Amino acid sequence: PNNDNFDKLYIWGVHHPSTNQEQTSLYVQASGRVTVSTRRSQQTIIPNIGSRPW
Amino acid sequence: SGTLEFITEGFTWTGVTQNGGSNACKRGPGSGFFSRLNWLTKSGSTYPVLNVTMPNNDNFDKLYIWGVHHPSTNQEQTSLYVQASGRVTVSTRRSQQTIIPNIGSRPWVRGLSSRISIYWTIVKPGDVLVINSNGNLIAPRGYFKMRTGKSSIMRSDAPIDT
Amino acid sequence: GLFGAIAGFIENGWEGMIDGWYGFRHQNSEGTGQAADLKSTQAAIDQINGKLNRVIEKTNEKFHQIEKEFSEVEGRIQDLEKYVEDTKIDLWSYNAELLVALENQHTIDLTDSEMNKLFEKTGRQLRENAEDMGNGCFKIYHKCDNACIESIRNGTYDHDVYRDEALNNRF
Amino acid sequence: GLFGAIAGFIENGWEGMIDGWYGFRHQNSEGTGQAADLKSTQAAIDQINGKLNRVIEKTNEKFHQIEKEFSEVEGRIQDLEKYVEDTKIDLWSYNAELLVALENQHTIDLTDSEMNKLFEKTGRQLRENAEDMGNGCFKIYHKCDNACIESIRNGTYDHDVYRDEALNNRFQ
Amino acid sequence: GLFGAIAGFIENGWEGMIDGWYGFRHQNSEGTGQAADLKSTQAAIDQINGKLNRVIEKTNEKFHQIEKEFSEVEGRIQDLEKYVEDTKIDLWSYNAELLVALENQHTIDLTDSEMNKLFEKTGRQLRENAEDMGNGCFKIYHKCDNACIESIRNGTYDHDVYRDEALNNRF
Amino acid sequence: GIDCTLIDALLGDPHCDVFQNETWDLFVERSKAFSNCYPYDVPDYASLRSLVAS
Ligand SMILES: *[C@@H]1O[C@H](CO)[C@@H](O[C@@H]2O[C@H](CO)[C@@H](O)[C@H](O)[C@H]2NC(C)=O)[C@H](O)[C@H]1NC(C)=O
Ligand SMILES: *[C@@H]1O[C@H](CO)[C@@H](O[C@@H]2O[C@H](CO)[C@@H](O)[C@H](O)[C@H]2NC(C)=O)[C@H](O)[C@H]1NC(C)=O
Ligand SMILES: *[C@@H]1O[C@H](CO)[C@@H](O)[C@H](O)[C@H]1NC(C)=O
Ligand SMILES: *[C@@H]1O[C@H](CO)[C@@H](O)[C@H](O)[C@H]1NC(C)=O
Ligand SMILES: *[C@@H]1O[C@H](CO)[C@@H](O)[C@H](O)[C@H]1NC(C)=O
Ligand SMILES: *[C@@H]1O[C@H](CO)[C@@H](O)[C@H](O)[C@H]1NC(C)=O
Repeated sequence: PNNDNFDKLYIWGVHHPSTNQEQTSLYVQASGRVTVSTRRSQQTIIPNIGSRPW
Repeated sequence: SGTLEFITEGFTWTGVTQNGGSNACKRGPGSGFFSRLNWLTKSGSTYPVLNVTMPNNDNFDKLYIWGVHHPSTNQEQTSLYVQASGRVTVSTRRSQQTIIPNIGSRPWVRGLSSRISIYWTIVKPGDVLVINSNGNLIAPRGYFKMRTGKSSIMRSDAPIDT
Repeated sequence: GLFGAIAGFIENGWEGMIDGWYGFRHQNSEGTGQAADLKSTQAAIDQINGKLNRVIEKTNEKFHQIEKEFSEVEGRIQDLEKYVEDTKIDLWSYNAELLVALENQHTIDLTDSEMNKLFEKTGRQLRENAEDMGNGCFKIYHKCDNACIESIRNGTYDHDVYRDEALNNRF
Repeated sequence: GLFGAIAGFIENGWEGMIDGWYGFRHQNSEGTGQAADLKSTQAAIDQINGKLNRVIEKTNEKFHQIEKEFSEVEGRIQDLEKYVEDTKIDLWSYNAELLVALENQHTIDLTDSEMNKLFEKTGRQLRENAEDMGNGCFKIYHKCDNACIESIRNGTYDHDVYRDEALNNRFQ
Repeated sequence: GLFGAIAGFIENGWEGMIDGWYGFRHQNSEGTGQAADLKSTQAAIDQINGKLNRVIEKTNEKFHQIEKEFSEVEGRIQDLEKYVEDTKIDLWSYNAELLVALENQHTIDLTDSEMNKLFEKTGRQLRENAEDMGNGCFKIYHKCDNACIESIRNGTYDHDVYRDEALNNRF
Repeated sequence: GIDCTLIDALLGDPHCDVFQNETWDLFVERSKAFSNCYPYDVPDYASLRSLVAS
């Protein structure tokens, strides 16, 4: 809860693994999801599996 | 950019069928497709995980045009791509896009309830393109050379003259 | 105008003065005649052309800009494209309006001035040999033939030559 | 002003001239008096009403625009909306400042001009019968009763009638 | 200029007048001399510093704005940022051009005016004792020593003192 | 708009159903407006509000 009298900025993130093997190794679930919300806003993020450039 | 100069690159697409076409897009008498795109489908009874790279060793920006097929039915999805759900991921060293196709009908257009969605990716000198898909990828055949300058576009029905 | 010459003590323009903007009309013992004054005429013309050329100089060159017409409702981004463009046009339109009001006022006042300046110059040459009748005309108080008038017009009038004659006639 | 009449050779205004902007004050053998000059007062008035009506002419009509207040931080798009508006306001604010600065300079000079123009007309009617004392007053070198002054004020003064009398007074 | 004094009936400026903007040159029975006129000079100076102080008054203070240079092609939103800024710059650039054009014309015209006003004042003091030679000089028709000239320059010349003498000489 | 935002009237939040099929040159939203139906958000809320209002 924000029980202060100023706005709070939260910084967070979503990991995109390179393989299905990596995803399950880290997170067990084959596909994840991150949802961060307030009382009148919401952001839901689905991670994306695959190789990117090294 | 002011030009449509296009440069074919020798992408290798192992374990898929290339050059897909449709009677919605005839080229001469037979089925065909957009000239700058490459509709990939299964080969035999499989569609492997595509994972290909193309470095930019030039000293200009390259524009890659690519796409994602959205089939209208599950029968179609699996018929083309084997996988029940496909995925297309295209990225550079500082950008990434992953698109999951969506099965279902859209309004019937030129015989088709299916659709293609077009995306673009720019790769600067010293950067690299990586393409990773296990289905539904409408692949680029190469890139457009990007220029900067005074070029533009206008909507008009006025005739040209000398 | 500010100087009160054009549309002022000069009662009207001369439709018949077709080879100059400003000039002289006279009556003397050899009849009457007319001549444009080139220096004043040329003074008004040069200022107006200088001004005109400043105004019609150098349009801006623009190439790729923004879309200004839209075939679909889109909301927030389109509103902003439309607001930016709408604002720009009103600003330029104001500038255009303002530019001509000031220019035209200034074109009018400078031409009035040239009239007044020509008149004052004529008065000064004449010294004590003439009186301003108040309608842009001078009553010249001495015999003054065509060569004499022309001597006034070309700026070589020698007031001393006529002074004795003129003062006797005035007073 | 540019013409040097108001706040110039006319040393001050007349708080007592309340039925005109410009006018005449006189002294003669029948006493003294005051009269508004009708043409010049009206000449000045029409230009000022003219400019003013141009200035107060035609506000713009606007309807749906953009939001200009925001209850949440949003970044790039809000920055741009606020910048466009802020920019618009500063430009208009500049135009407004400039417009009145220019008008007022022009309003002051045109009023000075009418004074100067009225003064010049008076001099011209009088020909050789009067001299400019240099403070916006003319010395008239002949007997000049109320009908004569009024003849000057209404523009029908006949300088020739008085010239013999006047020149004699000026030069002899 | 509008009044025709500077670059007009006054044939040229005086490079040798280094202690004033406007002034007097004279010749009389005691020789010749020069003096700046402080009031007219100061009148011009006060107006020009006033306009100038108005022009350089109060720059705007701005803090967080928009990005105006971009390292990547982005399309629609960037076009608008660039269009908004490009537009803003052209409007201000226009204002800057116009502001100085109007001011400079007005600066030129007001100085011509002060010249013309000083000249007219001198004529008025002199009454019937002098004649305008038409070149910004007055011919004074009476003996007029240095104290007399100074009486003119400082505004106490008493025309009545010299009128009999001057008129005899004029006429 | 009284107790209603334009969007609550649009969706048909019950205490706002008074505003059904209504028209306006200028819609006035009051700071006291409140929602009283299923909790919701609108992606690009600002645009929908704008395009309906217009
Ligand atoms: C459009 O322009 C590109 C670039 O010039 C052309 O690509 C060339 O093709 C020739 C023939 O195969 C090759 O030898 C060159 O190596 C290519 N140039 C480059 C820089 O890649 C292309 O042929 C043109 N497209 C068409 C259809 O005319
Ligand atoms: C979903 O419904 C739409 C609308 O009825 C179907 O689109 C029709 O497809 C038929 C068969 O080809 C066409 O003949 C019609 O022209 C289409 N109707 C309309 C109104 O567009 C669509 O086939 C359905 N999707 C699925 C997978 O059943
Ligand atoms: C896919 O290709 C890229 C580019 O060569 C390579 O770096 C990466 O290791 C590959 N990914 C996998 C899991 O094979
Ligand atoms: C001006 O005009 C007169 C009469 O035509 C002529 O005699 C005289 O030479 C002219 N003056 C000059 C110097 O051109
Ligand atoms: C000017 O004033 C006189 C005195 O009042 C009057 O008699 C005369 O009619 C006036 N002139 C004209 C033509 O108005
Ligand atoms: C002007 O100059 C004269 C000569 O010096 C002097 O006597 C006179 O007082 C001056 N006038 C005034 C009031 O300054």
